[PDB]
Amino acid sequence: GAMNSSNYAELFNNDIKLFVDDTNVYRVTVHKTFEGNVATKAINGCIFTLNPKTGHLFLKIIHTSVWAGQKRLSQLAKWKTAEEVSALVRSLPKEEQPKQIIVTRKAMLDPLEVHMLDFPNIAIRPTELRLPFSAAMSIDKLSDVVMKATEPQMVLFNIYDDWLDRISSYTAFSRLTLLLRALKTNEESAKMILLSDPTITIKSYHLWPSFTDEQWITIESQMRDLILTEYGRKYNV
Amino acid sequence: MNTVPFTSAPIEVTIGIDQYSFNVKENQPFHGIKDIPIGHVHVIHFQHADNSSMRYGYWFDCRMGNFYIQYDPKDGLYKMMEERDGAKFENIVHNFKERQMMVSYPKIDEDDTWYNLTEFVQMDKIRKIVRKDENQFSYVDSSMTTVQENELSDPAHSLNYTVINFKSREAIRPGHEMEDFLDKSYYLNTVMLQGIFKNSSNYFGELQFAFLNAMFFGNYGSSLQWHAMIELICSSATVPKHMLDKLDEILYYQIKTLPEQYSDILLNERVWNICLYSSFQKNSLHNTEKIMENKYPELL
Ligand SMILES: CS(=O)(=O)N(Cc1cccs1)C1CC1
Repeated sequence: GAMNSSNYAELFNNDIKLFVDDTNVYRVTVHKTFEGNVATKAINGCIFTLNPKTGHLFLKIIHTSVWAGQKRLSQLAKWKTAEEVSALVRSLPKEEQPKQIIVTRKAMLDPLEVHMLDFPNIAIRPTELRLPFSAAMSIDKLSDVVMKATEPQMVLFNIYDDWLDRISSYTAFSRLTLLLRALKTNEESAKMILLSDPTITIKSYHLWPSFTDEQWITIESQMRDLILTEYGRKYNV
Repeated sequence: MNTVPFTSAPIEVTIGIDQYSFNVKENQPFHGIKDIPIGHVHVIHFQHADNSSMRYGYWFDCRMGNFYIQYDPKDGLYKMMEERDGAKFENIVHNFKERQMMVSYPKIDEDDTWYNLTEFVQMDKIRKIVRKDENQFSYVDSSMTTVQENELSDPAHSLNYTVINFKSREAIRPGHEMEDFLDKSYYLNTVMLQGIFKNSSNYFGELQFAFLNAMFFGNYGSSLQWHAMIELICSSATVPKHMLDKLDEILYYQIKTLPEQYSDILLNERVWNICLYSSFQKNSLHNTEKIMENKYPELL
């Protein structure tokens, strides 16, 4: 059934599972036309498919050409997501295929279930968690590879960098969701926190800065302050 | 005009014959139903006064044999049986008619209700849904489950309706996932009509039989089947025009006949709202939409 606060440690057991987030698949800019009407222009998007135990991120870039000549694009986007996730699963060796796929939005359940009929033993699950994976395009290297794509492309990243050498996958996921929640509530401030100190760099093969353990505690504190504030600045408290 | 005699009525029971019904008291001198129209299937059905649990009954066609009812005190129900001795039967029936111990099938001449509800229903197809090959008539009751229900447990006592499942490999062509899920025409026309049912008459017959089992016995799996067969048509963008017109007539008479007080349990809100207002066929069921809106506007 649904994934929620009660069954949170299930994410870090030894049954392979993937989160799928479709919120950045179909992306547009809304603009005025010369006649004063409104139109959309699509920009490149991505499927965010994440193994929360290992940090393995399968980033399928959705090039704007996939929408050419198509109607009802927000509906098509869900089915295209399910088509690409199903293709990913089929591409993996049997022993790497997931036992469960957790979709971050309930509207992905039927598209994914239909595309995975060949895999009756893979459970398709919703979640009651409000996960911040939409903010993945606030990670500069992810945004960069999506916007530069000239064709459909899959890019492999570890979203935890090397953190698992020092912390557990529960702690890594909590850090990730904190960073992404911060980036989603106030991107400019979050990014200031992460880069304010020029002596801490991002390794070429990493997504986030090379913080020491002590510096991650300070960073994480600064992100929680941000989220509470914005929650005040928002609701005035 | 044919007759179904009763040996006796030892327990108090409400007896239905098609859409009609009458109460019989314990040991009342009741010896059956005469003047049953030839040319239609019929159902004779029972609800005991002491146990309103288990409505049950028998589908039959008087052209296929001479049938009668006899109470069995061991199994505790009224049983249909076939009398093979045609002269013994005619003699029994004539004696009971002479003594006026039979109710008359009370059809109003203007009234096409039963024809309209059973237009495509054939005994030979009933006997494939309800498997009991040694009898010419078919027993159904409130509790019998369907084959599809048994997959999600006695197979001999099951309703073998055609399995319809919108999220199944049968319904969804590899590579046409979105197309086939959002427009079920290939599943309707190729898989079900051309492949399984062979023609729309057999499809309508099973749809009508499922409705009648839902209405007369409260059979839940039959209600599921009826709604599934409606939704498969309404969810198809490409349906032969004669089928849509006929579906509108079929459903109109079903909704007309449904007891007002059972609409809460026999009608699925989601299916009907989808079929009448969201589906491809939202504008193709004028008669059905008009009676639904005037009779059950709450559901919608
Ligand atoms: C950087 S890593 O070591 O974790 N890794 C493994 C991955 C497989 C799928 C997504 S990442 C990249 C080389 C691929």
